Amino acid sequence: GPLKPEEHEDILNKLLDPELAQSERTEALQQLRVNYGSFVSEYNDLTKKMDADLSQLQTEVEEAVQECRNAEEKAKKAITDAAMMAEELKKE
Amino acid sequence: KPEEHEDILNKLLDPELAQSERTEALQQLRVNYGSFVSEYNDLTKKMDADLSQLQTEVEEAVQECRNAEEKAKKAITDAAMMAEELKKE
Amino acid sequence: PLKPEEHEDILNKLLDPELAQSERTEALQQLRVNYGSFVSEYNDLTKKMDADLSQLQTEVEEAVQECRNAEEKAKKAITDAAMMAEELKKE
Amino acid sequence: GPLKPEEHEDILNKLLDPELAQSERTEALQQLRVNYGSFVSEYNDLTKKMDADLSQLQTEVEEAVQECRNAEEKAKKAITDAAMMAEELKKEQ
Repeated sequence: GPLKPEEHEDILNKLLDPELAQSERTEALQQLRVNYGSFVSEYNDLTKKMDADLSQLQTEVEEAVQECRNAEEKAKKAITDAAMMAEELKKE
Repeated sequence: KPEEHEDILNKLLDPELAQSERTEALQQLRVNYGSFVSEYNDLTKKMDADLSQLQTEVEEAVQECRNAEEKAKKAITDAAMMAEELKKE
Repeated sequence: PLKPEEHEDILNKLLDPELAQSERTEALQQLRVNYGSFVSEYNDLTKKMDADLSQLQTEVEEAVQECRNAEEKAKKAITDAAMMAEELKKE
Repeated sequence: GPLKPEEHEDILNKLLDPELAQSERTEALQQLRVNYGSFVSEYNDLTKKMDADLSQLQTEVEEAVQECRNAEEKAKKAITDAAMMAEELKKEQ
């Protein structure tokens, strides 16, 4: 997978030799180009996935929030009906 | 009747009381008592039904709190699920 | 409390003009005790129910407040999740 | 690692030169060495913040769960109180 630090350092070390064969130089540069493009791509795939994850969590917690509003509304109806029952008994 | 009920009982104490005036006094206690027992039974029936309805309506709010728990627990499990999903890659 | 049929027997007993004064006074005292106690039971029943309805309102209002506190904690997680997305945009 | 893929490509194209002076070849590889170490640390901190964010959100939502259970039990006791009131009204009869 992605080049580890020590494995990445070995490539940079052999690229330091000016008399390195061109076939080996292009091969090492290709490894850096493929590894850097794959690592950048993986970084953007996690940034996008986390942003969508945080957005999905906000929508799911909001449905629990709205359910708390239903609890307050129904409980307040029992309060209103209890006061209505009190006024109803004093009318008679 | 509040105070006139004692006036009717005081008038019926007279053994001289005319039978027409005695029957009218006893019938006044007859209609008033039947009206009072009905209002009492209507009261004990109304408050028993009122408290039963309040239990049902407050229970509706209890269930909404349960639904809120279930929605929020789903967000907790989903958040934990998208945590192990990030470590898989 | 005196039942409607049992109350009718006392009224029919008082209808008798030949009834002795000892039983007539005792039958009227039977109606005076029954009525004053019946009115007292009715008023005390109304007073107790009004205190019950007022107490239930207070107890449910406190349950509403806990629902509000639960709502504000859940909304805080939404607000914190939103700033977590903005703080990951520090690129 | 703020090096965009086009900036990284120019360094690779520079290292392709066989006649490249040793000082320029050493400097170019030093840029990649520092940039790669800064990009791995940024990747590790990202995976660290993502796990800590999802853990803190679970904790805050669980705090909201415990209060919903508390509000549930408060209202359930009001139901029992309402039932105990109806039982006490019937006892006095």
